[PDB]
Amino acid sequence: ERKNVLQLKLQQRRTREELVSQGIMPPLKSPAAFHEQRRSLERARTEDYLKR
Amino acid sequence: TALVCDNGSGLVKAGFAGDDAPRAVFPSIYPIEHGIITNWDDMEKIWHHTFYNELRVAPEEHPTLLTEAPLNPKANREKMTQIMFETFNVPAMYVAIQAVLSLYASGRTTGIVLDSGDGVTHNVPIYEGYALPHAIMRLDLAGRDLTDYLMKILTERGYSFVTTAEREIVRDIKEKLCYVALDFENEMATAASSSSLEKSYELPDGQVITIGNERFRCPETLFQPSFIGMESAGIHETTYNSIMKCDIDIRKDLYANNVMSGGTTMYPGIADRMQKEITALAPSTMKIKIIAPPERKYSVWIGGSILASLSTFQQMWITKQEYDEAGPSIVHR
Amino acid sequence: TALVCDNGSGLVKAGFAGDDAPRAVFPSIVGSYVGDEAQSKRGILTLKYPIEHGIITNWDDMEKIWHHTFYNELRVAPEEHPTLLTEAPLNPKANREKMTQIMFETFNVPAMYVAIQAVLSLYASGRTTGIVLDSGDGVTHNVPIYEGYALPHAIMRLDLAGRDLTDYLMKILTERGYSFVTTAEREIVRDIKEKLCYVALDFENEMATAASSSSLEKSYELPDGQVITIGNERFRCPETLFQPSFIGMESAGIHETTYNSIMKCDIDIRKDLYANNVMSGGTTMYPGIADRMQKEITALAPSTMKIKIIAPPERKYSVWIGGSILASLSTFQQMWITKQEYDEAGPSIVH
Amino acid sequence: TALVCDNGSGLVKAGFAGDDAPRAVFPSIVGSYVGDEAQTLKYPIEHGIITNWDDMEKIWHHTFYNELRVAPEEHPTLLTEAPLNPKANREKMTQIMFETFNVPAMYVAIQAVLSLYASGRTTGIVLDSGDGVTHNVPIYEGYALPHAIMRLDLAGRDLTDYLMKILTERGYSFVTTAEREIVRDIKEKLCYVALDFENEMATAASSSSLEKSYELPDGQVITIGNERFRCPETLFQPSFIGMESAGIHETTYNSIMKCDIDIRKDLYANNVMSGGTTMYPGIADRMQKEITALAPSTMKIKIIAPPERKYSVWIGGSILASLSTFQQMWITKQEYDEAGPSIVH
Ligand SMILES: Nc1ncnc2c1ncn2[C@@H]1O[C@H](COP(=O)(O)OP(=O)(O)OP(=O)(O)O)[C@@H](O)[C@H]1O
Ligand SMILES: Nc1ncnc2c1ncn2[C@@H]1O[C@H](COP(=O)(O)OP(=O)(O)OP(=O)(O)O)[C@@H](O)[C@H]1O
Ligand SMILES: Nc1ncnc2c1ncn2[C@@H]1O[C@H](COP(=O)(O)OP(=O)(O)OP(=O)(O)O)[C@@H](O)[C@H]1O
Ligand SMILES: C/C1=C/C(=O)O[C@@H]2C[C@@H](CC[C@H](C)/C=C\CC1)O[C@@](O)([C@@H]1CSC(=O)N1)C2
Ligand SMILES: C/C1=C/C(=O)O[C@@H]2C[C@@H](CC[C@H](C)/C=C\CC1)O[C@@](O)([C@@H]1CSC(=O)N1)C2
Ligand SMILES: C/C1=C/C(=O)O[C@@H]2C[C@@H](CC[C@H](C)/C=C\CC1)O[C@@](O)([C@@H]1CSC(=O)N1)C2
Ligand SMILES: [Mg+2]
Ligand SMILES: [Mg+2]
Ligand SMILES: [Mg+2]
Repeated sequence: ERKNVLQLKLQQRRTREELVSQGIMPPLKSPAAFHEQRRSLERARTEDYLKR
Repeated sequence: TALVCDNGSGLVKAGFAGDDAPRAVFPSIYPIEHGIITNWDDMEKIWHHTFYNELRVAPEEHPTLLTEAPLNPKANREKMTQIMFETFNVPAMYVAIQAVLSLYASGRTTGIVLDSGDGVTHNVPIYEGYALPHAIMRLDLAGRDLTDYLMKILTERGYSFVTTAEREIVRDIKEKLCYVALDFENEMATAASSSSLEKSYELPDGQVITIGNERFRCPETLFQPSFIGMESAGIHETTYNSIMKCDIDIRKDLYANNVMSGGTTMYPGIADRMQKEITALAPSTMKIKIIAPPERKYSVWIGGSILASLSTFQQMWITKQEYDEAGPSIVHR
Repeated sequence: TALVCDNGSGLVKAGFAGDDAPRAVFPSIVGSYVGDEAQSKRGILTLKYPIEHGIITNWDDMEKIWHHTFYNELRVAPEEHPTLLTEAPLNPKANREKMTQIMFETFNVPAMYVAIQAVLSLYASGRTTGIVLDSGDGVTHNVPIYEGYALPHAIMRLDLAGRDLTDYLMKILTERGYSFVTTAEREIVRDIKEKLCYVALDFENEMATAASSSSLEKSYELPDGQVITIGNERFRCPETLFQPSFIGMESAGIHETTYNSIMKCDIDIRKDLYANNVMSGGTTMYPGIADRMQKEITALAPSTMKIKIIAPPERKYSVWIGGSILASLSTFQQMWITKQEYDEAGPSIVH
Repeated sequence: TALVCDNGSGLVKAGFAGDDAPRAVFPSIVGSYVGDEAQTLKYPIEHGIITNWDDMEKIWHHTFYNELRVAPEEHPTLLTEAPLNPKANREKMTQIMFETFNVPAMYVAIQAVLSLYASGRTTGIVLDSGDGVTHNVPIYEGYALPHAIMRLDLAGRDLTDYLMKILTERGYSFVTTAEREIVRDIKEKLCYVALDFENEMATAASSSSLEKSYELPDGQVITIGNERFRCPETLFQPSFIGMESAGIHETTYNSIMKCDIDIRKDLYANNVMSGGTTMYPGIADRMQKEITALAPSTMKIKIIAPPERKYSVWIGGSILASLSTFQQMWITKQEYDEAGPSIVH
């Protein structure tokens, strides 16, 4: 029953790789949690750059 | 037939892939704290009990799916897989994230889950079956906490409740008489104006206590953690923030699919409260749907059951052969 | 706090300098009613797009959209916030003058700045040099940039983008047997596109595979329950980006235009460009596009040249983010056109 | 995939760049047997510095081959190091990595810094306090300000010892090495920092609310009271164990006050705590109270203590090593071949 619907969906679904490429998931070997913080570094560095 | 084992901080839910509800549900006694296994010996014990005492099966004859918490360390699951294969010589096994299975039980593969049990609460946004780890929100306020709070403020009313057994009694009182107010201040006012909100509970020693505003002050913590001295935000705010950390394009998909799961979501009214608050926080053109199936205290387990029965799932099992070749690590892939 | 407004052909991205993702993102349409307000009341509303191919072409409806932005979505008093707007490469000076005017006179903003989209994209990646492929809903640009300045002569406009790929999808989907022609049907198809389309590493090989099995086939549920099946269409659609002829365009593909763009730049800086391809915008979100562009540019570029295609996950919003970053830089605060400056000099001062 | 190795005085945290947690965490000891396998004991790392290169070679070997199950020649490896680590020491680290383990590439990073990174910052002051050493390390746009660093040889192991002593004073014998491990357990499970020490002592005199019970392995069950907080209070009052030094609050403050005044605000608003010895309940608040009492009254004080923090250094490493943009920082085997150890600097 419910199981049948869930199955349907589960079959027609994207690979994490895809989702990353579409920007819904984080990478792709880069601490998924702690992504917030990675992105935060990234942004920092780039800032320090631009002010310099 | 496969086994399904939802290893919680307070209750173990064990059963057979297929069934609508777990065959066995028993106290997790605490080897599990805040959703994480922290005593592998006592855990081995609990598992043994599960297989041999409650389920009456030979673990080597059944593929087994275990659940785990969001943010569970890979080392953790590796230890799980090992214990499963080496200590219990299971034929095959799979580990799944609780919130996810909850979502599955509702027939969805996308949406945000509020999973709140005895020892921990999580907001876990999920897209096409995958959790967005960066958007997960842990919150160390759950069932047990609300019980403790109830002991305290009940005492403040004049009733002594402090011993462990007294704690169990209070937990009963909680489950049977507590509820979430649509509006906390209004409810407090009503509670001041009459005795309509007052209810009675009989203790085992015959004596009969009366509980009033406590009935809803209690669960109110879930929305106002400050009540127990937590600097954190409430479940509504965390849901919201979690959504707001997700790729904006999928946020609508999230808002329209709030799935609530776990014992601590069983309070009458919580659903509506969450609807009111999220509505107040979310854009005014967004559709908000809060899904709270009556079955939900067991929805995680049910999710498992369903997942495990899907023919198409049988290709996902880590087999004893696969383990033999690759070692614990193989669970991660 | 400053405002950042990326006024696109399909979506407005608005927010506050300093935030890493725009607070508000809504359709660039005015039915009067704006945005999702207009989306809901579809039956009673007639939809218009004030922005076409990256250029503002209806100043009244634009004034409307801006108003909506300030007052409805952002909930701010425009006179209390410096505001940075974006604009397209090759935007006429008269255009920006009209923008500045509307900003100062209609919204009495304290200060404002106008920046080129592609550039901001580049900035968000922490670079000030490289070539950008910016491809949104209504237009695509190759914009080479050196030390923060666009090389206008080397820019390449291409009137093939998101909306086009959606239309193409409606067509070939129909050819498969599924009717999709109405406006609403078009929105559904756009969903399908975003969720199921991708770029093949090799178009012919992919077509062959699509002929040999059903591995490439995927299913999509329509709102009316019915469930359609889409196959090779999944990758032919965005292939258009590389083979415009598919929709009857005589132009070259995004790879060829990138290349040509580079080849119009002062040869000495070309290496700097090749090693810094930045992709930005919703139409670059197809899985595989990055790799495809790497393969093709490699095939076109000298064999001793290093090719790097940068496609940050954040990219659908990288223009906006670039804005945010730029606007937060202390050192930038001296670039704002102030209301005083406007009062003395008039619109022209923006240039 | 790259390796990340946080080589501590008490625990090795090893894993793969790309993960949220370290895959392996084991005692930094050699008994020959390494790590948990080995449980006569030797600690190759003292006060954050490698002081026995042979046993260190051992522990590294164990890490690669036993705990991680990898071929070191197939993985770039990032190692951590302490603030104030001698040129010479990192020289030998590098040499051992390339020659003894033929790694493809390697990088060495300062622990406090990585802590900071894990919190999404590139500026702020870190209090990193592990098992054998504590540091205040101010960091401005990614660079440690070496002159403002403060070393303090008071840490986890110390607080454990102190606990053995004052526990004995209460009547319980605890002196053997094993007894020391037991006491360490008690510490982690029952100790905490008082918001204010005198008030807490008074309360501890007035009742048994602060008293807690702990079961030993031999069944016997001991009771610990004011000791629960007397122990960690050492971090703020080193005199308790006969140290003439200042407390972690005072050292944080002084550190800041040695920094270019203009950046001080940036520091005050970004105190990041990291390491096992910062895990005491209440420490954060305590540090907030004290720094507030020391700092200008117009300054904003924020003490950041992520739950993840016992592992934040390692996590910092992970994050750093995963950054595409970082891949250009690795010392390669080629680079080493041309330039020699020195190239690490
Ligand atoms: N009807 C109810 N109303 C309120 N609370 C309830 C109700 N029923 C159960 N609970 C509470 O639910 C909590 C436990 O449920 P649950 O089984 O989901 O915990 P768990 O999943 O094992 O723990 P965890 O989710 O942290 O791993 C208990 O605290 C219990 O008191
Ligand atoms: N995952 C996806 N796959 C395919 N297309 C996508 C995807 N996500 C977004 N798009 C498309 O991107 C387009 C919008 O991009 P974006 O909103 O950044 O540009 P814009 O600024 O509004 O338009 P323009 O750059 O032309 O002025 C839409 O057509 C949208 O359908
Ligand atoms: N919850 C806790 N409360 C108090 N101390 C703790 C707690 N958990 C761990 N510790 C202590 O942390 C210390 C070790 O932690 P840590 O892993 O940070 O050491 P280390 O980093 O390897 O040493 P070092 O940083 O000095 O090089 C031990 O002394 C241990 O007892
Ligand atoms: C009936 C029942 C309810 C329950 O969930 O209890 C589980 C398990 C229990 C373990 C001790 C208890 C005496 C054993 C079994 C109780 C099982 O602790 C809990 O009650 C904890 C302690 S207080 C609280 O609210 N939750 C959770
Ligand atoms: C969900 C969404 C996507 C989008 O970018 O849509 C933007 C704006 C939108 C306005 C019409 C639509 C009914 C209103 C809002 C849809 C916005 O039209 C578009 O979808 C058009 C239709 S097909 C296409 O790719 N662009 C572009
Ligand atoms: C549980 C645990 C904690 C720890 O960090 O231990 C690390 C390393 C360990 C090495 C010897 C010990 C007997 C072996 C394993 C204990 C590891 O000793 C320590 O506990 C030392 C000794 S007492 C103390 O506080 N730190 C530090
Ligand atoms: Mg649970
Ligand atoms: Mg755009
Ligand atoms: Mg350390």
